[PDB]
Amino acid sequence: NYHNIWAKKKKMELESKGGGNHPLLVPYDTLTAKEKAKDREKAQDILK
Amino acid sequence: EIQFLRTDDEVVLQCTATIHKEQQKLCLAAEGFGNRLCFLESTSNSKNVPPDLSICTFVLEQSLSVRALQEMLANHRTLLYGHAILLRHSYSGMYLCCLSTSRSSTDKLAFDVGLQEDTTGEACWWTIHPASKQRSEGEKVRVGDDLILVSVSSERYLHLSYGNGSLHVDAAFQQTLWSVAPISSGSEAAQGYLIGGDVLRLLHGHMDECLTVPSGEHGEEQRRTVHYEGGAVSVHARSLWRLETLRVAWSGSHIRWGQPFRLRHVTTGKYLSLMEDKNLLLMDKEKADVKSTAFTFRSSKEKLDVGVRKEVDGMGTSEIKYGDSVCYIQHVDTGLWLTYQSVDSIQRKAIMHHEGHMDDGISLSRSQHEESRTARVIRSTVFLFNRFIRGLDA
Amino acid sequence: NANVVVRLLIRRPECFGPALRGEGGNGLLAAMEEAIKIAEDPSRDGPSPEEDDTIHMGNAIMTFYSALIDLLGRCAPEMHLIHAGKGEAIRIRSILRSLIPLGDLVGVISIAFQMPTIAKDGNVVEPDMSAGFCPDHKAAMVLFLDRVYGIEVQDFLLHLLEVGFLPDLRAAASLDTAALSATDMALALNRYLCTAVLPLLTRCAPLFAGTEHHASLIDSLLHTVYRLSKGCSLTKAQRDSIEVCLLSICGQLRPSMMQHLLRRLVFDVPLLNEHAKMPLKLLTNHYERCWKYYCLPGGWGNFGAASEEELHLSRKLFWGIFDALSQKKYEQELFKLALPCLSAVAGALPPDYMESNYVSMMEKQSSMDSEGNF
Repeated sequence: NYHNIWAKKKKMELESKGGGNHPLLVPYDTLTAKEKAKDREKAQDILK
Repeated sequence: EIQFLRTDDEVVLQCTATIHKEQQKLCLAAEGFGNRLCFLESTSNSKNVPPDLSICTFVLEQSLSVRALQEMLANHRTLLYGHAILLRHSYSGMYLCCLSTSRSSTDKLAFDVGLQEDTTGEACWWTIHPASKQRSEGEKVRVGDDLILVSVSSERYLHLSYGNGSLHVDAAFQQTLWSVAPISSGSEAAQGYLIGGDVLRLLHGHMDECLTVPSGEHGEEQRRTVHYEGGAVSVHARSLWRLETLRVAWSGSHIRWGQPFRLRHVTTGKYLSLMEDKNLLLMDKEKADVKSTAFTFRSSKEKLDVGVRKEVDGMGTSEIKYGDSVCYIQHVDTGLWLTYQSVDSIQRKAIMHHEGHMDDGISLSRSQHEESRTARVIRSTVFLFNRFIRGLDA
Repeated sequence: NANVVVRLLIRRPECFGPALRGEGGNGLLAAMEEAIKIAEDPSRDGPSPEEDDTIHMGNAIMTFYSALIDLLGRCAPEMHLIHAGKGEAIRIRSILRSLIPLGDLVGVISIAFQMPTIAKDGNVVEPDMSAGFCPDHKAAMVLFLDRVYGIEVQDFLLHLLEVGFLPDLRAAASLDTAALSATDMALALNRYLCTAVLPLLTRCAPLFAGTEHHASLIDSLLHTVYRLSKGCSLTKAQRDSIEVCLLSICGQLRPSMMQHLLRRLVFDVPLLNEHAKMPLKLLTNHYERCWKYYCLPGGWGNFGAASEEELHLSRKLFWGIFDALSQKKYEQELFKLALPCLSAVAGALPPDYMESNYVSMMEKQSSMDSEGNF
C-alpha cells in the first residue's frame, strides 16, 4: 500500500510534467528485493 | 664441429636487456624452496658480483615431437626445432611451467612462470622454435643458437618484461629471444674428477681436519673468519665450499690446474677472499670482486706460474681427482700460498703466505648432493627467518 | 578455422583494440563506459569542423568491441568436444577465458540504455540508434558468456538475472504502451531479448529449481516475462520464444513461487482471447505437474501443502474459465486446448474443498484494475 501511495504521487507528478516514465512505476510484485528494501523496512520498524 | 644440444645436458637460459642504453645479460633463475616463481640473475658484471648459477642451471630431460607429446598426454636424443622440451631445475628437481596465475604486472594476459613438481600436464612442457630464418623446423639446435620458447598450455612466449619497474620473466604473447649456454654434459663427465660447481670439503695435509668457519655463536662477524678445524666439523655443514668458475658457459667443465675460480661458503653464502692485510676473510656477494676472491688449484708449490692458458669450449680434460690429488691453493693476483698460521678443536688459523709450509697440500672430497641441498636449504631458511624476526622486532 | 583465427589474434594482440591489448588497457567495461561518454560528448563523437558524414565514434568503438567479442565467442569450441575432453578445444576455451574476464561481460550487460520518452506535445522523442548503446552490443556479450564461460552455477545465474537481464526485461515491458511500442528502440530491445536472453534462460531452466531464497527475483522474472508476452509489436517467432521460455521455467519452478503469477493469470484467462492460449498451456502444465500438492493434504514433504488462498484462486479460475468457455463461440484450437486445462484444475482441486468462509475482502486494487494492471 505504501508503494501504491508513492506510485500514485509519482504518476501525478509525471503527468504534471506531461511526459516521461520512471522504472519503478511497475507494480510491487514486479519490484525487486533491492527496490522493496525501503518500504519493507519502514513497515518493519512501524510494526516492531 | 659445431656442438648440438642433446638431452640430459645442463644449460642456462640467457636473455638480454637494454636497460638505460647498455646491454645487460640475464639468466633465468628460480629458488626451489620458498617462492616458486622464477626471477632473473645478472651475469654481466661477473667481475663485480659473482653470479649464482646453481639456481640458474636447467637440464633437458626429454625432447619429444608435438604429436608424440600429445599422444603421451592423451594416454641422448638430439634436440631439434619444433620439439617439446622438459626443463628440470637442477637444484630443486622441479620443472619449469606456467603457474596459470598472474601477479598482475600491468599485463592482464600474461601468466607467471615458475616451477612445478609433477611432469603430468601440458604446463611443464615447452616447445622450442627457430630464432630466425637461418634455422628451420626439424633442424638441429646448435649451442650458440637463439631459441624461442612457447608454452604448450598457454601458447605464450617466455617473455622478458621491460615495462614493469623491476625486470621480470613471464609467459606473454610478445616474444623474447633466449640463448642457451652449455653448462655441463652429464655423459662426458668423468667420475671422481673435480668439475665446476661442486660442493666440496678442503681436507688438509693431515686428512683429518678441513677448512671451516667458526661455529654458530650467533655472530655473523665472527662467522667471517676462516680457520682450520677437525672432528665432526668434517661431517657438519659449515665445512662445505662451492667452487664457481669465472666463466658462464661450460662452468660445469673439468677444472684444470691453475684455473681461476671463486670459493663460496654454502651455509653463509659468502665468498672466500684475500683482504689487503694478508688475512683470509669471508666477504659479501655484492662486493665480492675477482681481484680478491680468485683462487687456483696448482699441482706443486713451485713458483712457475701457468701464465696464459686457452679457454676451451667443452668438457675439457679431467686433471684434478678427488681424494688423491694434492692441491695447493694460490691467490690469482697476489701469488700467496694458503697455509696454516700454526699458532697453538685445534682451531689453527689459515693465512696467506709467500712460501707457506711443507705440508700445505690440501686434498678434496666431494660432498653428497643431499648434503649440499640441505646446506643450501639451511642458508635460505636462515635468511627468511632472520627477515621474519627483524620485521617482527620492528 | 576457429583455432587458426584465435592463434593469429593472440600472436598479434593489437587486433583486440587498446582496451584489450593488455598493456595499460582498462578492460571491456571501462571501454564501453568511455565509449558511451564519448558518444554523449558532441566534440569527440563527430568531426566537428548526415549520418554517413557523421560517424558516431562512440558507437563505432562499441560495435568494434561487440564484433570482437562475437567473433571470439563463435570461435569458442563446441560443448560436445569440451565434454569429450578434446585437449586442444579445452586449451582454446582457456585462452578465450584468459582473454576476456567474466566480470567485464557482466558489467556490460549490467549497463542500461536510454529509453525513448513521450514529449510535452505527446509525440515520441526517440534517441538515435546509431548515436548510442544498442542491445545488439549486449547480444554479443550473451553469446560469449554462454559459449565460453558457460552458465553452469545457480548463484551466478541468479546474480546475472538480477544485475543485467531483468532490468532489460522491465524496460521492454514498460515500452509496451501503444505509442512506445512502435518505436525502433522497443523493436531492437525485443529482438535482443527474444534472440539472446530468453533462449539462454530456456536452456538453463533446470538450475531454477532451488531458489527458495530469491522468491522476489524469481517472481519479478515471471511477471515481467508475462507482461512482455502480452504485447503487440512482438512477432510470431518472438512470441513463440517467450512461450517456450515461460512454460520451461514455470515447469522447473516450485509451486508456491508462481502463486503471484497465478493471481494475474486468473484475471487474463477468462477473457479467452488469442493471448490466453499460452496461459492455458502454462496452467495445464502447472496443475498437471503439481496435482498432488493441492489434492493431498500433506502433498510433497519439501514443497508442502496449499495455503487455501491459492485454493480459492484455483476455484475461481476454474469457474471463470468454465463459464466463459460455455458462453464463448466455438473455436477448434481454443476448445481443444482449454479442455486439458479445465480437467487438470478440476483434478488438482480437492473434491471436498471447503470454500473460504472468510472470503478475502479489499484485495489489491491493482488486481481489479484492467488498464495495464499498474
